[PDB]
Amino acid sequence: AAQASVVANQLIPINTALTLVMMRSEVVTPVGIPAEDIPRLVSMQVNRAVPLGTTLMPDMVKGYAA
Repeated sequence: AAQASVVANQLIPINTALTLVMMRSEVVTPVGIPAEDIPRLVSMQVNRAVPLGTTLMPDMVKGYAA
């Protein structure tokens, strides 16, 4: 039910390091990376362009292991 995931708050370009303005949290389905992990994701890079409103999934972040 209400487990929130990290959702792109703006288009995140390929190979760009994540900053806090890029990530909001929302209850979406399917469930992506948990909102609690946003501190962890800061400065990690995405391996693909992530369009606005996309749920960030573990396989989109280089080096992410939960």
